Amino acid sequence: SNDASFNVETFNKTNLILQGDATVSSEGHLLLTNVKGNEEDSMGRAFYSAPIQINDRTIDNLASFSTNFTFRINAKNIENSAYGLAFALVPVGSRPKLKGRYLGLFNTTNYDRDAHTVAVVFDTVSNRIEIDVNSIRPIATESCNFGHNNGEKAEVRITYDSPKNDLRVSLLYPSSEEKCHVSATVPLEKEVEDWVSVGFSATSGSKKETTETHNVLSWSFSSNFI
Amino acid sequence: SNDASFNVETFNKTNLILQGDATVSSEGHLLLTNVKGNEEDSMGRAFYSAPIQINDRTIDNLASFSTNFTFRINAKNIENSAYGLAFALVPVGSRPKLKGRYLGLFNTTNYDRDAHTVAVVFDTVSNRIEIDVNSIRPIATESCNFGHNNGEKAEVRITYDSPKNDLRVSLLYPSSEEKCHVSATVPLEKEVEDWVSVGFSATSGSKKETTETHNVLSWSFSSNFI
Ligand SMILES: *[C@@H]1O[C@H](CO)[C@@H](O[C@@H]2O[C@H](CO)[C@@H](O)[C@H](O)[C@H]2NC(C)=O)[C@H](O)[C@H]1NC(C)=O
Ligand SMILES: *[C@@H]1O[C@H](CO)[C@@H](O[C@@H]2O[C@H](CO)[C@@H](O)[C@H](O)[C@H]2NC(C)=O)[C@H](O)[C@H]1NC(C)=O
Ligand SMILES: *[C@@H]1O[C@H](CO)[C@@H](O)[C@H](O)[C@H]1NC(C)=O
Ligand SMILES: *[C@@H]1O[C@H](CO)[C@@H](O)[C@H](O)[C@H]1NC(C)=O
Ligand SMILES: *[C@@H]1O[C@H](CO)[C@@H](O)[C@H](O)[C@H]1NC(C)=O
Ligand SMILES: *[C@@H]1O[C@H](CO)[C@@H](O)[C@H](O)[C@H]1NC(C)=O
Repeated sequence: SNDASFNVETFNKTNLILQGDATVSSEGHLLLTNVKGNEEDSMGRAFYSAPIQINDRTIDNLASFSTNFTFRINAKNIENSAYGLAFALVPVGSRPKLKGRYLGLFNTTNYDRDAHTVAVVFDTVSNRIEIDVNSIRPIATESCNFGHNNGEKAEVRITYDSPKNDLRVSLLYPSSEEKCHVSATVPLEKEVEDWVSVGFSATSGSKKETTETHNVLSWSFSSNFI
Repeated sequence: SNDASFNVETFNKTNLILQGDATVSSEGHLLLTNVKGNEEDSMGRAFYSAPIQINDRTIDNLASFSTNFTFRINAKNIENSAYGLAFALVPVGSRPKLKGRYLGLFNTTNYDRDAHTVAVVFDTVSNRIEIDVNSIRPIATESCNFGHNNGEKAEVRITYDSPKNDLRVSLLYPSSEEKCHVSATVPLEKEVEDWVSVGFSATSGSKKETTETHNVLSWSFSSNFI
């Protein structure tokens, strides 16, 4: 097996795979979508350059992982923004999919086993944290008012306890002290490939008034077999 | 800044950049040079897929790192084998250089500041551990009888303490209980690029009787800014 961790105190494009409109600012923040110019239908993705082993066939053992990151979404109109930001596990070498509500991660509305993608979505359209497993129809959600915290930093903690197939998400907006959480049972070994690229993806609104930016400020990840 | 670590208990090509004759066996071992067929002038390199940040200019701070790995060199004729195996820090995206004594890492004998390559060489020709800094003329060496331990596993520990510019190497052959060590003062930030690829390189003898294999069995690495 292979364990791996990284702690991104400030982003640098050198160790990332940037796709779409994703860029790293001079301040070292990950800008997933356009922050200037045409933000309509802007889409970007970014993954750590090294693949992460999730399933080691030889030991019939699965890895557990933990990832913490902070982000900030800044919308034009806090009551009509879209679409959201997502943390995702995707196939190594994969290219962006559909924009809009597909978040650049999916290309069909219904379940598609061949997608091999799991994502934790911070949906600004519905104001919910959603766990999407190979489809945009969430297997679990919980309301989380992102709009009330427009332009504020959110601290997120995601853990995957493999023995229990337990994926847990906790979010906190220190400014308002709003907390959001959601968990779901997801057998990763069946839903994603043996190795995956971990990262983020985001899509901005299709019209002038529904645009918003999606920036990740810091990010640490750790996976290990046990 | 960015910290990174990984623990390779069994090798897999998915998270490696393989060059030359380097391959990963079904047993999960890294075979840097040809183990079957023509081993004459075989050369191979392998690096972790994600670049490692060494110098974060914005903070006027340098990373320290620690790396442990085990290897096995197996020569046909223990008195005439060449050339060796090396742990190296090279420029991101770099391709192999010259073979033979150059180890696939260098292309000139004298110092070349533009090489931006630092290596800890387990030299089978001279039977010494050598610290090469942008040149094959080692800045420090100590005898280490690899031949007397032909085909045996060596456990190596390398640490770089940035505040002191201290690079230390410790090797142990559990089977014979022979230990080798060598240290040197190397200001990494002045000798390598801000970001580097970490890994191995090896070259096999040019003649039938001087050939040998170079296998890495396990490897863990960790770099941290402090
Ligand atoms: C990402 O890392 C690179 C390499 O350290 C940084 O680029 C260097 O920045 C310094 C100071 O601005 C320049 O003098 C060098 O010429 C740059 N080197 C290269 C290869 O571009 C870059 O600034 C870092 N990114 C961020 C956002 O900090
Ligand atoms: C490196 O990892 C890959 C992916 O897990 C391993 O390849 C799989 O091996 C199993 C068992 O042999 C096969 O059933 C799959 O079809 C393979 N998948 C792929 C994508 O190749 C590979 O064996 C691992 N390498 C080592 C040395 O263990
Ligand atoms: C979705 O994307 C995958 C990979 O690009 C492709 O194989 C598949 O055919 C696509 N499906 C549709 C309906 O476009
Ligand atoms: C995330 O934070 C929690 C608590 O602060 C910690 O236990 C965990 O190890 C962290 N994970 C990473 C990848 O930093
Ligand atoms: C070594 O490689 C570099 C690659 O740019 C090249 O400029 C240099 O001339 C090479 N050395 C020799 C002696 O050719
Ligand atoms: C290497 O091993 C030593 C002692 O076993 C340990 O202190 C160190 O943290 C290890 N480093 C890595 C990268 O595994």
